[PDB]
Amino acid sequence: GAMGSMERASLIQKAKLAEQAERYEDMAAFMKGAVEKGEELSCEERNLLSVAYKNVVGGQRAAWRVLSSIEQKSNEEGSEEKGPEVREYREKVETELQGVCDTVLGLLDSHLIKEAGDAESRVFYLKMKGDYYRYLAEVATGDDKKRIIDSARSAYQEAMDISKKEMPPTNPIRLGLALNFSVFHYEIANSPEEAISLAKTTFDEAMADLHTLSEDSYKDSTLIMQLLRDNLTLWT
Amino acid sequence: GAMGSMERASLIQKAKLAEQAERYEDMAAFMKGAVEKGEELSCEERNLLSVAYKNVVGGQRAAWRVLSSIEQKSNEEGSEEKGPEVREYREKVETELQGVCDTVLGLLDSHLIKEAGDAESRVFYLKMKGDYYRYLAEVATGDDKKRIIDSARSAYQEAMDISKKEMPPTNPIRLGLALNFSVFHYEIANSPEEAISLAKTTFDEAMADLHTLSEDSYKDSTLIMQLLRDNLTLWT
Amino acid sequence: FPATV
Amino acid sequence: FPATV
Ligand SMILES: *CC(=O)NCC1CCN(C(=O)C(C)(C)Oc2ccc(Cl)cc2)CC1
Ligand SMILES: *CC(=O)NCC1CCN(C(=O)C(C)(C)Oc2ccc(Cl)cc2)CC1
Ligand SMILES: [Mg+2]
Ligand SMILES: [Mg+2]
Ligand SMILES: [Mg+2]
Ligand SMILES: [Mg+2]
Ligand SMILES: [Mg+2]
Ligand SMILES: [Mg+2]
Repeated sequence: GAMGSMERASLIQKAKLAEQAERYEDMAAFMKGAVEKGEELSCEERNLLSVAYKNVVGGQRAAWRVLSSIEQKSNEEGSEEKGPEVREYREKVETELQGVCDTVLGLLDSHLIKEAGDAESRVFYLKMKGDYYRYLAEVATGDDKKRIIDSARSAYQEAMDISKKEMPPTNPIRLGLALNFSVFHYEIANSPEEAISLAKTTFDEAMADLHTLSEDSYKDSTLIMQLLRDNLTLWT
Repeated sequence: GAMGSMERASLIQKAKLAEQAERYEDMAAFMKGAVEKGEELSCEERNLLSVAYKNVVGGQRAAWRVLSSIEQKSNEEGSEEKGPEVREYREKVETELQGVCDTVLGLLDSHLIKEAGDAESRVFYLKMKGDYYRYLAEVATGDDKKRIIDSARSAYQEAMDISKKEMPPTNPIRLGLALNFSVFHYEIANSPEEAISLAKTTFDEAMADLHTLSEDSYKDSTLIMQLLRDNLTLWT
Repeated sequence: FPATV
Repeated sequence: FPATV
């Protein structure tokens, strides 16, 4: 690893600088180096890791969708043949995206998840595992598409089970997990009723526990609750 | 070159796709490959080249400025010592930026400029040469800072001389060249009076020739004239 | 596209 | 920052 000679603390410091500079590829590389030092990550450090890769893959997904749309139009009746270039370039972007997903899944498997014993860390990592299999699913068209989808489902489900047992219904990790698993149901698993049920129940159970929270915790929870409501509005 | 096996036309096609996807690094790599085929570039192709690298270097410059600002603050009285990390990371971004500039200058020198005989192409390339030496100047702090600045000036001046002889005062390349050379004067050469004079004279001479233009040409020229006015407003 | 975090 | 094109 090119980051093998840099101090863990220096990698974290630089990830924070990269974030400030909106250099997310760099931020992700620094955080990969930090993980590979082999020590568990703090809450702040887990967030740096997730922010970095979310931004990187988020950009790849946006580009893939542009390119896939162009490709789709090229295959409509009456579209002039333009050769292999659109497919080739969509494939290039797709392969880079899959590579990023595999890198993140690799970090979670070696060895973030197995060393995470506290609910907050284990749920955080398992949510990521679900999310990155979901991104793989978005581009999957082959023999393994089912197994990729099931991999996402299984990770989300383990996260859900732990989060329900161990965290309050207003916990922002629990909320964000539910938000994303709900989207998995709607967009990946062809289960819109499940998506809607999940978002509604999650919202309502959080609403009921808001009274227990400080002003600051209330802000964090209500922000994610609004995202659940936004999805429900979109879907109904 | 990794693009050596791809058709010129395919490189151009993919640069256009990359633009649509906002994948400017890819766009720049494709256009570098296209240039290295050795044929002159059309107007459309010159624009693809310039858009791609402008976006790439524009992002690097924004990041460099964030990082330089942080570094500056670190060197104020009463700032806590945080070690070499801010300088190292600013250096990293700086070196990548210089690399991009050197790549563009390399393409212009081998052999875009020497093969460009028409005024519109030669002025376009010489403006780029000025611009990329200007970006080098922005980060230069050493023994060669003067020579880098003079390199920018010399390229801009040759472009100006040709553009005044060979193009109308409303020509958008002539206008954009003047806009940028004016900024060179203000920001790099410590010559704000020269910057202001240039922007004013360029604006006024363009105004006087607007009557000769079609509606479409009028739109293009007036857009850049507004940028000259915006700078003048900023500077006065 | 729906919201995720 | 001033405008350039
Ligand atoms: C270590 C830890 O507790 N991390 C989670 C927090 C939760 C709140 N965060 C947020 O930015 C918002 C968007 C409000 O909610 C999230 C973000 C990310 C996730 Cl996985 C869930 C909820 C900061 C990180
Ligand atoms: C081949 C050629 O004629 N290229 C130049 C044109 C001029 C107009 N363009 C523009 O986008 C605006 C911003 C209006 O003006 C420019 C852009 C770039 C330059 Cl170098 C000068 C003026 C499209 C490219
Ligand atoms: Mg150490
Ligand atoms: Mg593929
Ligand atoms: Mg249920
Ligand atoms: Mg050929
Ligand atoms: Mg340096
Ligand atoms: Mg003069």
